[PDB]
Amino acid sequence: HMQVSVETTQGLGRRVTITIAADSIETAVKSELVNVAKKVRIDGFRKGKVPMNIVAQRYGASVRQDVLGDLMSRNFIDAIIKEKINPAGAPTYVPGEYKLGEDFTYSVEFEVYPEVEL
RNA sequence: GCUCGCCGGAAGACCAAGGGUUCCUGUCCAACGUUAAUCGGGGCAGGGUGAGUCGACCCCUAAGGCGAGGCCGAAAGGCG
Repeated sequence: HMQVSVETTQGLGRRVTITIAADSIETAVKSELVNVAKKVRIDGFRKGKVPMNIVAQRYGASVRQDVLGDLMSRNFIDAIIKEKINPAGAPTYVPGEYKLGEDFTYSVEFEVYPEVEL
């Protein structure tokens, strides 16, 4: 579910907002670390036999902010080729209002493609 | 993995002495291994030795060691 909300500041400029669902983002926090919990070389443990308590209490949630950048542009496969609003390549990437286990709201800024004299 | 061979009062399993991480897991192959090595009792990194009742310490003494005073000896020191 996308729920695109688009407002225009003035003319050529444009702001696009992405609202990913509340329970859909942080349900794969487990699904993004079980492919790296079996790869981390913590001192006192074997190769990939680290219990869930130690890895989660150190950076088990501190790597989701790097996946939050991947989920910042994950919805653009359902926003650029399915909703057809064309930005100017790579716009700004500004994080916005995020709550505790809840919805994600932010906005970008660019200019639209001007017309051509064909 | 399947055959073949060898020891079986030992070439098996433990303990004391002595050694002091050689134990286990991941990784590396320059040097070390009488050859090559991906392997090792090798290099590097992390783990691993849980005791009222097993041993030490402890109580008691043998050979013997030391020995308050003491006797003896130029000094050191000897015997007790």
